[PDB]
Order: sequence, then C-alpha cells, then structure tokens
Amino acid sequence: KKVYTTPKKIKHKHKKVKLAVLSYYKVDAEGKVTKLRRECSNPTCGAGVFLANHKDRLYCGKCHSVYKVNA
Amino acid sequence: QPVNDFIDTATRHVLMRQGVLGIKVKIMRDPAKSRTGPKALPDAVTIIEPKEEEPILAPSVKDY
RNA sequence: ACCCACUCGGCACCUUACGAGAAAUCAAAGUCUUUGGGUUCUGGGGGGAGUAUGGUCGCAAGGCUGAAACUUAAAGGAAUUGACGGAAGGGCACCACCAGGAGUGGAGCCUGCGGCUUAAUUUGACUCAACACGGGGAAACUCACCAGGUCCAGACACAAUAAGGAUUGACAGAUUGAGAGCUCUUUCUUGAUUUUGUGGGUGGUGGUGCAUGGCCGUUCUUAGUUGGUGGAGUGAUUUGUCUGCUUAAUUGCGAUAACGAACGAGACCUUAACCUACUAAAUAGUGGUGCUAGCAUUUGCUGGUUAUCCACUUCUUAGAGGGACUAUCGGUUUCAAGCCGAUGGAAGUUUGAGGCAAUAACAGGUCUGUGAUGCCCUUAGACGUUCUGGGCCGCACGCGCGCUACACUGACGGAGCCAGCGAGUCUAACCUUGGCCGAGAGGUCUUGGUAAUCUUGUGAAACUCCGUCGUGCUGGGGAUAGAGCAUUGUAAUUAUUGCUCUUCAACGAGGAAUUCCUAGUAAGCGCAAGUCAUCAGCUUGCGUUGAUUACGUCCCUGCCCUUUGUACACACC
Ligand SMILES: [Mg+2]
Ligand SMILES: [Mg+2]
Ligand SMILES: [Mg+2]
Ligand SMILES: [Mg+2]
Ligand SMILES: [Mg+2]
Ligand SMILES: [Mg+2]
Ligand SMILES: [Mg+2]
Ligand SMILES: [Mg+2]
Ligand SMILES: [Mg+2]
Ligand SMILES: [Mg+2]
Ligand SMILES: [Mg+2]
Ligand SMILES: [Mg+2]
Ligand SMILES: [Mg+2]
Ligand SMILES: [Mg+2]
Ligand SMILES: [Mg+2]
Ligand SMILES: [Mg+2]
Ligand SMILES: [Mg+2]
Ligand SMILES: [Mg+2]
Ligand SMILES: [Mg+2]
Ligand SMILES: [Mg+2]
Ligand SMILES: [Mg+2]
Ligand SMILES: [Mg+2]
Ligand SMILES: [Mg+2]
Ligand SMILES: [Mg+2]
Ligand SMILES: [Mg+2]
Ligand SMILES: [Mg+2]
Ligand SMILES: [Zn+2]
Repeated sequence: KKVYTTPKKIKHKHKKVKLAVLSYYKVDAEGKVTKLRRECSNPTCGAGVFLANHKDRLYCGKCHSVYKVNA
Repeated sequence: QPVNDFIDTATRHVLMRQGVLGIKVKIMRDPAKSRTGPKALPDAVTIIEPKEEEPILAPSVKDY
C-alpha cells in the first residue's frame, strides 16, 4: 500500500484520576454528621448526589451533564 | 417448455476446508404420472393398434 | 508385321488369403510352441560412441578393425483418437462481399478510455469477445481516493487491577471545522456492564478471478453428441455418423455392413396477426329511448346528459375453442427430399419476432452484488466505522460510442391535429385533471386515483395546411459568454436542472479509412420505463411516417467441414 507517515505526537486517552474520595462529610465528637458540598434538587437526582465546586460554578455530575445551580 | 414441466434443478454451495464446491442436481420426473399436466413429451406420438378383421361374409341382415 | 491358344524364362501390376504379423502390410514377410531342407552374415535396453586405445591401409581426406569408466527408466516401432498447420477440396453469413440505403471518420458539444496533471484526481476491463461497459446519469450519501477529526460495534476463555472503587459520563472554559469532554483545566458523577495483558475472535469496495462457488460472456447467426443389436479390428477404435442431393438445421431424400433409436435441432412456450361462431361486461363500448342545446326547419344534421330506462357484443377486454398442413393447381428436379410460380387465404420467408437450448472448451470477466468463499494481509496512531471538507468533472493532446448541424424535401410564425408500450400515495406525501396568479419557468387553492374506474383520448413528434423569409455563414447553425428570475436539496461555488434577454464560434457534406441493415425492415420522428431528491445528449422497450436495392455469390474478411502431415497430447501460449 504505502504504510506510515505522521508528524509525531499520538493522542492519549483518559484516566479518570484516583481519589480515596468521600471524606467530604464531617462528623463531630460522637457523632453528628454535617454534609460538605451541597446536594442536587433535581427529582432525578435524589439528594445523595453532590455538587462540585468550581469557580462561580456548582455542578451536578449525576445529571450526566445537566443543570447549573450556582451560589 | 417440458423443462419447465418435468425437470427439477437445485444448486447448493458446500463450504469445505480448502475452498467451496458447487453441487448441481437434476431430476427428470416420469411424465406418464404427471397427475396434473401434460401426460407425455410434446414429442410423443402413439398410433392405436388396428384390429385383425374377419371380413367376407355375403350380406345378410339381423332383425330386432 | 499382326491375331488366337499353349509353354519355358524375365521386369512388373491386379484380386484374394488357406496362411503370417505388433500392426502397416506380406505369393513371401507363407508352409513356426503341431517349433529342424542346406548354408553365410549381423543384433541382444538407451546414452557414453563408431568416441578412446592398439593394429592396419591411405599422399591426404580418411577406410577397416574397435573398447571401457560413467550415466540413465526409458529410448523405440506400428496403429488409434484428438489437437494444431504459414498444404489441398468443399461450403456457410449483410457481426462477408454483391446491389444499394443511412451513415460514422471532417465541425461544435455530450460522454466513456488513454495520457498528462494532481493532496487525491478510487478502481475493474484493452481485437471481434475493453472504451453511454461494471446497469458506472458520483454535489453529501454512494466511495473504494485525498486533508483531517470521533467511536469499538475488540464475541468468548484464562489472567491481572479492583469495592478503601474495575470502569462510565459531563456543564463552562480552553481547544476544534464543529454546540466532539477528542484532549486539557476543574471535581462531581457512575458501580463491576468495563479496563490492562495474553490466547482467540471479528470486520474489511485490502490482495489473490492464476486458489474457488455461483453467475455471465465467447467458440455458437454454430450443428453437434451418444448408446442398443449387427459388420470390421488382438486392441485403442471404427461402421452406423456417408460421394451426392436437399435444408435454417447429423433437416431430410437417396446411397449403403448396417438396422432401429435417444440428447441437441424440430417439437414445445411466449408475443403479434385472423373469427359478425362461444361465455359476458356502469372499471369497455354500440344502437334505441327519454331529459336537452344549436343549426335548419319537411322528417333532418351535430352535440350535452358515470345510470332515466331497454336491447345488443361489431369495435375493447380475456376464457374456451377453431385456423395452416407451405393447401389446390402447375413447373422443376435422380419426377426422391425438396425448390419455384399461379390461385385461394387473416396468415404460406422456421408465418413474423422472441424464450428455452446438448456435449465440450477459455487460466474470458466478476473475490467491487452477496452474512458465497480458501489462503495471505490488516485489525485501536485500523486497510473497521463514522463525521467535516476536497476528489472521481481536474486539461498542450491521442482514441471510441453519441447528440446537433451545414439549410429552401428548409427555418421561423400562426393553424390542422393522430399513437403505442408504461407508471403511480400507508401508516404516506407517489401519478396529478380542474380554478386562479404569473411573459416564462413556476406559484397557489382545491381535486380524482392503491387504478380498463383518475392523471390519460398521455390532443407525443416527425407530419399536414396558410403565411414570413429568399440564397446572402442568412431569419441555416447554436458553441462560447454576460446579466436576471425560479425549481430539487441540509447544501448548487468547480456554475444539478428549468426560464428570460443578450453574446452568435466552428460548421459550406467531410482524406485514409470504417459501421449497420432486406419489409411495416432501413432511415426519420417522438414517447414510457430503468436510473431518479434534482439531473438523459445513455439504455430497455413502444408506437408514429415509411423507402431505394438484393432475393445472388466465394472476390475480401470470419467461421465450419472433409482430406492430409505431425516427433504435439500441459496439445503451436
Ligand atoms: Mg493421425
Ligand atoms: Mg457495398
Ligand atoms: Mg460513405
Ligand atoms: Mg465523505
Ligand atoms: Mg485481545
Ligand atoms: Mg493477537
Ligand atoms: Mg467483503
Ligand atoms: Mg477465469
Ligand atoms: Mg469463475
Ligand atoms: Mg487483477
Ligand atoms: Mg441474418
Ligand atoms: Mg469382435
Ligand atoms: Mg464422421
Ligand atoms: Mg367480439
Ligand atoms: Mg394473393
Ligand atoms: Mg486471466
Ligand atoms: Mg462474485
Ligand atoms: Mg468517471
Ligand atoms: Mg458499445
Ligand atoms: Mg412548423
Ligand atoms: Mg412578474
Ligand atoms: Mg382521497
Ligand atoms: Mg447568423
Ligand atoms: Mg436557429
Ligand atoms: Mg426519465
Ligand atoms: Mg448508464
Ligand atoms: Zn442533578
């Protein structure tokens, strides 16, 4: 045929990071638990799901994308 | 037309290790049994066999 | 000198074969496994080789005598069937000529092929049997090519990572052609579906048509193939299946060691022709009758009225039959098959035109029709796939199929005004009458039709009539180009197509060459269908107008058949 060319640099992938996560939650000296990072008021995302804190920006990841609640 | 009428053909493709073979089968059915269609080939010309006669016999006539 | 009969001894031929032979053949090549008249000579698989060496003869060239080592499974003979020939004899044919028609080859354009060019201009096919062919009319799609961007749709098995999370998704920004979370920033989300690896798959318009199937094209506009019983031959085989004649035909007559048959041809089938005979029909149509318009008026003539009734089946439709068998007569001929003319006939060229079509051959074409396929290649920075954009159309030029033309048998303008084959919309937007609007193209409102019911009498075009023009590249011709309007489509730029004004090229009948064709044919002329969102200068069919000239031949060319040669048989590649 011909085979091979390229100006180098092959595109990578994604990794989906790591994180030993959900430490976000705070429980006092025996033992009241207060939620850090607000949860989402979407009837398809029963308030377990949380909102990520960017700039301006609070974001529901469970809404696979949807909805942009912002404080 | 008798081909349409009397022969039945089928080709099948037998897929073997080294390549494939084409099988064709032809069957010609007995026309004389045709049940529902020409009972013979268009070719076929039968003459009915005559009857050995004993003629002569001077006139005469029967009454009923 | 000649004729007849005979007889010795010659050179030969003819016919037979008791007989001989592997056969071809042989009065010897017979009297041979039932093997002996006398005698001379030579051979013992093929090469090596009539070579080496010695002897001998020769002026020489060379003659006579004449080894081995080694190598090799065949060399060879006769005949049979094929296959092939740049040998001979016959034939067959408008993919051959003859007699001609209409042209192509010259021009502009259309369209395929080469070539060049190019990021790419995807590719197959190259004598008939590649080149308007791949149904191949490509704007995306198609698509295979090029510039680039996603995705896995990577079955399954083992293994590894790993619930303290194997993996999935993303808003905004960056980024990107892109409102692709492709990647990145950032930080939620998801929950064992995936991920990583190896093994194994899988897709592929990747290769191989010289690995195959299937299909197709070609030989073939051809006429060939085969067995029964008998004849011939040790046998393979042959005869039948053939000199002749005849036919489109191994179609038949006839001849005849053959007789009588089967495949292919013919028969058969489809379509076009003929039925005042049959069965009928408001999805076909006629006459009558009403209701009714116009003109005449003397009853008349010409129309309207998907039912106002009655009858019919000639025209239309399609079931069942019938019809033609080259019939009658005659001429010709081996008075055979047949051919020829005349009459009759719807029809007498296989009635015209098709479908189907044996055995066999080709390294014909097709893996780019197929979830037909072997093998090879490739498989996550893909040759998988999809998205965006370009390309198949690129233009010094060679070649092929075409379209339009060079005008006055014409162009133009009004008017007459007639086909046949077709096709159309369900979970959809197909075929479109009618009314308005619009110069046109078209637009808009409605409408009938899943259809002999409506489009549609498809009022098609050539054509016919009356005019204008008047031989002047003219008002023949309409290439090229400008400017505008619309239609299809997400998209029209490299201009899909349609309309309008303008621009008005070559072309003044085409060198060498070359194609096609014999009657409702050639030629001219348009239509429907295929393709199709849109695009036919292409095709498959259809009807319309409708000739000239053969009704012969072997000169050219192509093929077939005999004879004949062969050391070919993988068969002259
Ligand atoms: Mg021979
Ligand atoms: Mg001629
Ligand atoms: Mg000429
Ligand atoms: Mg594309
Ligand atoms: Mg794997
Ligand atoms: Mg592997
Ligand atoms: Mg494939
Ligand atoms: Mg082949
Ligand atoms: Mg093949
Ligand atoms: Mg090839
Ligand atoms: Mg002919
Ligand atoms: Mg015998
Ligand atoms: Mg023969
Ligand atoms: Mg009738
Ligand atoms: Mg007559
Ligand atoms: Mg080949
Ligand atoms: Mg194929
Ligand atoms: Mg092309
Ligand atoms: Mg052609
Ligand atoms: Mg006119
Ligand atoms: Mg206007
Ligand atoms: Mg309706
Ligand atoms: Mg002019
Ligand atoms: Mg003109
Ligand atoms: Mg069309
Ligand atoms: Mg085409
Ligand atoms: Zn939410």
